[PDB]
Amino acid sequence: QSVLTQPPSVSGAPGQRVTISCTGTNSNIGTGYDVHWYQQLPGTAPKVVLFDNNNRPSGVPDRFSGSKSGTSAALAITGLQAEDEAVYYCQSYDKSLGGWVFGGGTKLTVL
Amino acid sequence: QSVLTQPPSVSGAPGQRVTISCTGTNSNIGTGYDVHWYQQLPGTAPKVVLFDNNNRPSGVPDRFSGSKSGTSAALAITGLQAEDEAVYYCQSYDKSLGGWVFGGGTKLTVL
Amino acid sequence: QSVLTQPPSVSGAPGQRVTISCTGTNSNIGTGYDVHWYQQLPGTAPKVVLFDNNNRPSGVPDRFSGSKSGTSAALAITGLQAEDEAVYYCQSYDKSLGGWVFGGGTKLTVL
Amino acid sequence: EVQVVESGGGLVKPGGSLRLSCAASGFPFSSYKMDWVRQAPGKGLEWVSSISASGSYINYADSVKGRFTISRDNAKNSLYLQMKSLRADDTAVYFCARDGGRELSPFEKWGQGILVTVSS
Amino acid sequence: EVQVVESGGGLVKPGGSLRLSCAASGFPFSSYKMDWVRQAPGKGLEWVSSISASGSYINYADSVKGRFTISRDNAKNSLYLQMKSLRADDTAVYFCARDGGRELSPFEKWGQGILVTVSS
Amino acid sequence: EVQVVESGGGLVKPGGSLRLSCAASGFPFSSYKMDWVRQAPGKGLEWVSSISASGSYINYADSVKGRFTISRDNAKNSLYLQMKSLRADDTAVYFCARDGGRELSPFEKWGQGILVTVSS
Amino acid sequence: QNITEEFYQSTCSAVSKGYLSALRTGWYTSVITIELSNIKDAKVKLIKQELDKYKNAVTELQLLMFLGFLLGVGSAIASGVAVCKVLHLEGEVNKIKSALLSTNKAVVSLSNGVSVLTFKVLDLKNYIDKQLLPILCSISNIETVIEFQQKNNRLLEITREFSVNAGVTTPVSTYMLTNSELLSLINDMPITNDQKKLMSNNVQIVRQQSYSIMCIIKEEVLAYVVQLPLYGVIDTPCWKLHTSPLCTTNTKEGSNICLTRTDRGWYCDNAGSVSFFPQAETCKVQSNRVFCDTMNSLTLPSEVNLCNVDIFNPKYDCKIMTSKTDVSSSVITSLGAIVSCYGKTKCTASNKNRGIIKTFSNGCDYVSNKGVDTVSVGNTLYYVNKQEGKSLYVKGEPIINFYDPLVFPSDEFDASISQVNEKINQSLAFIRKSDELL
Amino acid sequence: QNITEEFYQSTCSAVSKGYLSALRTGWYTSVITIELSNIKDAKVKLIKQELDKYKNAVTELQLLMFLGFLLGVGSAIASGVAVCKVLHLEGEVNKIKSALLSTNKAVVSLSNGVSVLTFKVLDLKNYIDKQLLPILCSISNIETVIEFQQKNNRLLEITREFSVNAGVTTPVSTYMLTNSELLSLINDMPITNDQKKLMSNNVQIVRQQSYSIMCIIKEEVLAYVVQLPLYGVIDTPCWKLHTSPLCTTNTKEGSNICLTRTDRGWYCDNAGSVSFFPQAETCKVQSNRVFCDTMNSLTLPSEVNLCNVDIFNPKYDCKIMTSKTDVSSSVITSLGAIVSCYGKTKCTASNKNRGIIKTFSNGCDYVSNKGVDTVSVGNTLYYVNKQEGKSLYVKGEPIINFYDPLVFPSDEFDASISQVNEKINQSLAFIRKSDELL
Amino acid sequence: QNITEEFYQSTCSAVSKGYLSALRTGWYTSVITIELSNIKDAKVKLIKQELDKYKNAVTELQLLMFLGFLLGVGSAIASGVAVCKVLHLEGEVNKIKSALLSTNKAVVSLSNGVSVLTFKVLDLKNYIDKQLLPILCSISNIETVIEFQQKNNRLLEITREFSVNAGVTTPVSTYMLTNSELLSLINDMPITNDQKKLMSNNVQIVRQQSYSIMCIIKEEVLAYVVQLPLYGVIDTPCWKLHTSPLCTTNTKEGSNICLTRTDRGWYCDNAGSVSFFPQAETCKVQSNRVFCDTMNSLTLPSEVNLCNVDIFNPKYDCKIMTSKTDVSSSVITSLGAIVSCYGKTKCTASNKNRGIIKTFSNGCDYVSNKGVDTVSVGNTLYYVNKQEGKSLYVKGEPIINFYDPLVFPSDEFDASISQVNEKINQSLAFIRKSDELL
Ligand SMILES: *[C@@H]1O[C@H](CO)[C@@H](O)[C@H](O)[C@H]1NC(C)=O
Ligand SMILES: *[C@@H]1O[C@H](CO)[C@@H](O)[C@H](O)[C@H]1NC(C)=O
Repeated sequence: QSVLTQPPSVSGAPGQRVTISCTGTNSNIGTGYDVHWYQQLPGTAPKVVLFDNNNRPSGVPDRFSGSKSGTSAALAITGLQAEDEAVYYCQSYDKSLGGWVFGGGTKLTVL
Repeated sequence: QSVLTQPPSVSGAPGQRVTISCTGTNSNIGTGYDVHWYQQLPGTAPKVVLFDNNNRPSGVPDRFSGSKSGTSAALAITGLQAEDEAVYYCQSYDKSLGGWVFGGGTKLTVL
Repeated sequence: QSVLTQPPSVSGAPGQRVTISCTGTNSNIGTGYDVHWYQQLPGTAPKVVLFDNNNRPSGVPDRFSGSKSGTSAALAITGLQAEDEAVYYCQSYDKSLGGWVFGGGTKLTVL
Repeated sequence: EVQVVESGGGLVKPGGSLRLSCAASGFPFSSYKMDWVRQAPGKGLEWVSSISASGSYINYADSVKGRFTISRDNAKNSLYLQMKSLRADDTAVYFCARDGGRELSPFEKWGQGILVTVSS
Repeated sequence: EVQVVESGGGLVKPGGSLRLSCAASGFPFSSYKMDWVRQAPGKGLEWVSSISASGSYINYADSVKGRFTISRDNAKNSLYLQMKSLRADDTAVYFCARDGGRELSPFEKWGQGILVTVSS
Repeated sequence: EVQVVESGGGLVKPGGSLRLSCAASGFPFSSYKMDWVRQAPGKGLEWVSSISASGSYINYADSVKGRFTISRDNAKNSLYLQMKSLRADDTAVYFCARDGGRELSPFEKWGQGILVTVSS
Repeated sequence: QNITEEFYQSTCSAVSKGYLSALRTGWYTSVITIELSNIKDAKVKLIKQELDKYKNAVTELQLLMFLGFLLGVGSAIASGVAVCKVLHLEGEVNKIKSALLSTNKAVVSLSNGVSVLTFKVLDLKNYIDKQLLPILCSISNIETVIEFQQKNNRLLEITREFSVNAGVTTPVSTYMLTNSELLSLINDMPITNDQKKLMSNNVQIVRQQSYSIMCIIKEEVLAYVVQLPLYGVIDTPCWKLHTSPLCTTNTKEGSNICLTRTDRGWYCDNAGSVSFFPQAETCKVQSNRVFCDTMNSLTLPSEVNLCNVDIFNPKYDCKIMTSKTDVSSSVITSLGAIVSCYGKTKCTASNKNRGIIKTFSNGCDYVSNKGVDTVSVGNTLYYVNKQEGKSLYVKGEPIINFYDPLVFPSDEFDASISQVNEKINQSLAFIRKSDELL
Repeated sequence: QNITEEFYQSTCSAVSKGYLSALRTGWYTSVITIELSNIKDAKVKLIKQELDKYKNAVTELQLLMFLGFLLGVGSAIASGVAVCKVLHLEGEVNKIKSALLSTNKAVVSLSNGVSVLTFKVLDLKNYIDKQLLPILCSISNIETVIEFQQKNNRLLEITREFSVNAGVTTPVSTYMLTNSELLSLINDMPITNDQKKLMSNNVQIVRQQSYSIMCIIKEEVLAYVVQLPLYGVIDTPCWKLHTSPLCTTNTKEGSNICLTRTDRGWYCDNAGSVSFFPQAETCKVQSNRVFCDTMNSLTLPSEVNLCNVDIFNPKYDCKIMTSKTDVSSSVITSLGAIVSCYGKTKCTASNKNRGIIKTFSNGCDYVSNKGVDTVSVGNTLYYVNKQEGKSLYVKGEPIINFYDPLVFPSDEFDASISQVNEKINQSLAFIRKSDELL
Repeated sequence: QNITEEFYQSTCSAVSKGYLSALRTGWYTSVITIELSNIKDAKVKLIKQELDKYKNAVTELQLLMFLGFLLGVGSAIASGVAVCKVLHLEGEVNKIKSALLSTNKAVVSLSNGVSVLTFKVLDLKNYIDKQLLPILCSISNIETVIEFQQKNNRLLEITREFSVNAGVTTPVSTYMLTNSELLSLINDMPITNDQKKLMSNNVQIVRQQSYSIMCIIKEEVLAYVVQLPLYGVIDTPCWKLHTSPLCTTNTKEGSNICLTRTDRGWYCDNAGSVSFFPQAETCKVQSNRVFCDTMNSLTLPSEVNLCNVDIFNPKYDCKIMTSKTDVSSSVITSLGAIVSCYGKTKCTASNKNRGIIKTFSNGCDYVSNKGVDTVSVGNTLYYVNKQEGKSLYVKGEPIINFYDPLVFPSDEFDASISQVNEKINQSLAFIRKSDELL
């Protein structure tokens, strides 16, 4: 299945650590492909906040950590801030689809 | 046959392009050997005027052209001059004779 | 046999050439091992006077020559002197013993 | 500063055709593989197509295969999509995206996106 | 300038034990193989044991095998023998010897030798 | 500056023998293959024999094989022929010829030629 | 793509463009497994001989267990050797055995978290235990002797390759991995489809850039690691630089100065920079595709290409070497030949049907391969490449003519344009300073 | 033993210690003999085809019969070729046949007094004479055809190997010498017990350092000489030097000076001296043991090690090279990586489970392999060796900072500390004398 | 012919003379053809396995389809690759098939006008179509299985060689061309009889200098091109120059200057000039004949030999390198050994039966191989060549003693006698001009 499974919504109080899960299959993560993470605001294009399951692009605060294990991946945001309110997408390469599979997206709400 | 066949004689008016043919056998040109051309005056030693079927030695005017095709070779002399009258010899290597066979000699007459 | 055989004693007049034989077996010299020679005084440690059957250590006079042929080796001392009066040992590596075999020792007496 | 922009998308009828154009300005266009990503209103991202740096390798999603044809012109630093036989399911905001110059890198340069509407 | 000096030998009962020590001073100790050679009074030289430059390779004569234990400590430039369960045949003068630094070279450096006496 | 000159040819009865000599002056003799070419009165050129630069390889035409023996002496820059059992067909002008220094090159240095006459 | 060539007369250098990259940037390690068996009339004697050969192979395998100086030093099989150490941990071989029990191909996650592809290419346990144990001792058919010889041959051939290579072989031969096995391995690798098409169409290059590392024999399993190239930067423009010495042409021997561009080699576009490959063994060209190993590479700014258009540009300092040895030679480029003719050397260009077409004068010149088959420089004959393409001659005054021979530094092996000018600074200063004092 | 590594920040160099020596200092030549025969239905057709293959093989064999520039030149197979000439003397072949009549292994004394081990590995004379001549033409069993194929195959494989190597092959394959034969040869060689264990446990290294020289076919015996390595210097300490360029880090592109230690390679203690091996092919490392050929070595005083602890010591003059090319690269050491990062190049260190864990600044730095799997320098990714060991970082101010850039000689390929310092003396004096004169 | 050697004490160099030339100056391309078939009980299962192996090989092949820096750059297989593109034209393959329909060897003229030898070495079409097609489902005898294996073996071995070499192999093995096929190929080439004798007697050298280039599979015929060497310059004198460093012998460690002649290598007379081969791989010596490839060569005037008899002659400028590194080494020549001993290094010469027979003093000395078997320099032992020949020691005072150490340039890799002299007269002028000015 060329599908990545993501929680529809995650919420957290400011200053707390939230986690967003990304469950894959044998075609994308079970094959051995890495997971990249994107942050998108409602009116703008997605912006990458994590790649290779744990690597941070330039200009991204150290609050984003990320990790992969087995057939699932997770994105962690310590010290939640109001600027983090967005929709987060995980994506991987899928061998059956022959391209990039994106996750469903997780809207992160800062309470 | 370790033989190169040449016309007994050839004639031409000054300024006319004469051609001297040299037809060989499977042991000469059908094997892959090149043809050299020699110009000899009645009392002197032969002098090479062409080699590798088209290459001109130093000091030989561009009037001598030469070419090889199939199992025969030809020597051409454009702009015939009185100094060009001589006996012309073609030579080739033979695998059968184990050495060089010369043509029968073609006397060139300038009218 | 892991044995090197030496004459029990050798006597020679001063100025003469004396020879000490060292016959080996197929386990040491018949295998291809070289012979070293030691000179030993009654109260001191052995001192090498020949190695690789003919090579002289530094500080040893050219009177010591040595040679190896077949399954036996010999040590020769031209111009016998009073300082040469010692016990001489031949040494070889032995494959069956897995180590160094020494000769029985030859007492050289200067008559 | 990279300025990746799109143009040529509007309102088409079902079964119609459109040609999207994406022009890049501030990087060596010939050394990067370019992609198209679309986002339907209210849903997530979907990869559409890719073309390698010199056009040798072209890939399509099964949803658009046989109807979309990606192309590029390295002289003009331009990307094209050339949509044909569009359906109502094709309504989305289309992004042209550039990766990091290596095979499995994430998209790090995006256009602003242009909306394509298919309706009767 | 080489000075190899032995110590630790005396009188022991049959079946007793002793430990011999030989300390080197004037050469790169860790680059040389060390040997023990013994000479019974009135007899010839007998090779006892050998240990390679770094201790990887250890050899014994059959007369002492399973009963003598050669060892070395390259930090202290020292060689040890550690005889156990000695018999009357073990009475000899023991020399620690250094070879020429290659495999089949002769002994070039000798100690003065120490007596070991095994009598009832 | 090349001066190859022959000598030693005259009139000999059938069954006799001669020795031709060709001497070279203005080139590195030892790096060139040398040849003998003869031409009977009123006829064409016939290759006779060849010898490699150092004399390792020697070739004869079938008409002269077993009766002619080419040789060279690189010290004196000389070529010799040494024909034996001369017949009436053997009368010709004999040229010593030098090639271009490679295997299948044409002759570019010729001697003036010397007559050999075999008659009764 | 389509190959073009540009020759620069000012710097005696040629650039051939139109090539496409396949740059090896990483490694993928796979585990190849052979399942072994533990065994405690003329046809029986033939089987006994073949069985001893099988046992000896198991025992033998058990007993086993210009600018190139600027490059760094890498460890080519570090990634493969690292996986070999992981396989030595307790239970690792059992996990691979259990994963390959019902299948010949599986993805196994190791203890360190790495998932590797596992392949069982040969099953000698099954044949020996089932088709050879019940019969053995009266053999009734010669077929079993031949069939056993066919099965055991691959094991003996693999052992032969490992024993003469100290357990590490490159290229990976078809005994280590058949074409069918390699293509199956590529199709299941965690790579994109572009990488899969590139590898599947160029398996002979993939073999030449891969390693086979003998790993372990444990619990009736033979395992070796095949380290396969990862081509992470592909289909990007590449170009090759050819350089030849450029000298002055004074008749007097020993009075001439020379310079050569030392930056000859392969250049590939890579993100926003250029990968430079000075050495010639490090890059394999398969049609238009250039397979270059990034290990033997230098990372340079894109401004390095400015030396081809302007050797004297201020943005980049072009690498040169200087000398006084004006010898004649030729460099065969992709679509032609650069001829450097100096002294009394005779230089010509010919084709097979017409003979000498061009006679070179003293200096550095160029001919295309359109009408030329051979180039002769002195005593050496060169055949030119007959690849199709377009050549461009860019006329320009040779830059060796801009230098005063009295102050020219002509003993520089690893200089540059700026460094040579820096020495010209100083030498001219000494005569200038001394003149004022005098 | 236990491998440790020490990185020196002052000279941008690393030393890995703990290795043990196996230095090839000599050669042993052995003679290997095959006896041949004087020979000359569908099953008979197969035998005749195999027999023709045997005769052709006999006929084919008869028809056959930084500082590396400082090294000397040797003749590797001079000892083996010399034995081959001895075997050509009259009665030498017969002596070897007579010694091997009733045994397959013997020690034979040659005319010149040399004793060599002689081994008969194949006996095709008896099989052809006894099992194949009487039946010669009706064959009643296919077994003799297959059994003939197996016996003659080794001869054909040996002939094929000698034909593509001009009679000299290296490494020595298992067709020339099987594992059982080689172990048998080692056990009978006139070497110590320590040498026997070292060769027996590393036969694959022995094979890579030995030669097989086709010698003679005469009187129905085929003989070739295998030249085996003699490891005379064993178990001494060895260490490896890794060096990387050390440059200044000014932001201006061409304003930086560089120096690199050029004495990289292997060093082993040897009888009060040090054996230096500048090249990398000349030394094979099998676990902890280093197999270095003394032919490609220099003999240096033990004070050469002083350059590692103090490059400015007066006892030894350390070899260096200087330049102005500040390019980025990495050197992978035994237990870590040296990273030289200059200009705008991005240099990082990472591990697989955590990502980038270190970002390198400009200069040359070092990272251990404990928490690092990969190192990236620009567009190049390096895998580090995962060998166990202890690494030590020795802090120190880089010595490139002690040099005045105005008078620095930056074009020396084979300089040393003193040569650079003496050149600094002259330029400084030249401005000093002129200033005093002014 | 017969070998003499001359050692010069003035320049620490030796020259070995008496060798004969076989210089590869051209290429001959020949087309090798295998006819294939379009093919669509335990004995049948064995035949099916061999048939799959045959079909897999066809599919695999279809899927496939000192002074060395002064040399030029050639394309070694340009001529053979050019013939391969010609074979891809319409009707070319059919022309070769029709020429080989009734004979296994013919001369075919291609469309471009070139005539090539064509050879059919294997005919798998006839065997499969005539001996395996009528049967295939009952096989009565095992003979066909073994006979099929023997015929198909050469195809599988050729496929293996091409698949691990990317379609280009060198040396040419006996699977691509047997000794019988190669000798027949030589006999029909358009070469002289002298060339034929040289090639026929040295076929192993011919194999090492030839290429096998996979060309095409089309219309049931497999074709590959064998590019054979053409030895155009033969039997001319050749000589080999051996050089070793020449240093002063002052007791202080770093107070010595050195020079080495860098023009070492092979020299052969070629027309009125000399072919120089600086490298050691380019030239193969088979007995007395030297096989040198002209691609890796320089064309020099005959005056280059003046350096051997007078290094200071004005006609030719002899190439030297200068340094300050006085290390000890040895160079093994054809008939002796050059020993350069400096510092505290112990240098000796010895023979097996007598031991040390010469102890070298500091400097460059020579020893002949007549009474010497081995040479020891420091920690390395050299075996000398035991070839028969006369050696001559030419006494002379080393030219390093003519140089004033204060003004000696000792950092030159690519200098010459004249270049060093210009630097000597310049620094002498600087100190002299200031001396009079002050
Ligand atoms: C390359 O250049 C040729 C011009 O001969 C042109 O026809 C072709 O379209 C170009 N591109 C490719 C991929 O061949
Ligand atoms: C300068 O060097 C040349 C050779 O390069 C030499 O002939 C000349 O004599 C030197 N000048 C002086 C003044 O010695």
